[PDB]
Amino acid sequence: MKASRLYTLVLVLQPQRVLLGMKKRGFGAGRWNGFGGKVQEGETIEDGARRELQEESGLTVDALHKVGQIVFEFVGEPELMDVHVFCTDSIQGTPVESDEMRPCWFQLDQIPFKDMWPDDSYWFPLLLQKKKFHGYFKFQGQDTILDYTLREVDTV
Ligand SMILES: Nc1[nH]c(=O)nc2c1ncn2[C@H]1C[C@H](O)[C@@H](COP(=O)(O)OP(=O)(O)OP(=O)(O)O)O1
Ligand code: NA
Ligand code: NA
Ligand code: NA
Repeated sequence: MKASRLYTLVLVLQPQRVLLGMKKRGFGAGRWNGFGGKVQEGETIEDGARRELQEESGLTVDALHKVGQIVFEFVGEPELMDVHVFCTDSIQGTPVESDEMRPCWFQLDQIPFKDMWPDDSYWFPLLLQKKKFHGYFKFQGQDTILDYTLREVDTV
């Protein structure tokens, strides 16, 4: 198999809205995503998720709930991205725009799927139904899925 690198992804999901961040600069600018990044040496995955949420958005949370895991493979990249997906409904501060990321709330009947990673159209709906999931997606570039698997699970 390939080697994998650990990443986190955090969805701030409230009863009627979700907070996403727009990538502001460079290639892939204009895409909305949850918050997250690479797990660092020595921290648990959940603590890495909390850290990235705070570094990227300004928000803190006491805890997160793990809701899924998704492996991404990109043609021409030998390393897989192993993305651990968390939610929370409970926040206590305001999101902050940076030079790299603009946060915005979306109502849950206005989820901006066409401007999100294409895989989100498949797994986001499960997250909204309080389901847990495991997924895998192989991409050619940023837009085209060549192969994928997705399964609801009882335990992540
Ligand atoms: N296909 C996809 N679908 C999705 O919903 N999120 C994806 C995705 N592919 C990547 N991501 C998320 C995972 C993770 O939160 C982020 C990628 O991590 P980054 O490159 O942002 O890591 P870092 O912030 O550690 O890197 P730097 O800021 O460049 O140091 O994008
Ligand atoms: Na980051
Ligand atoms: Na990082
Ligand atoms: Na990031």
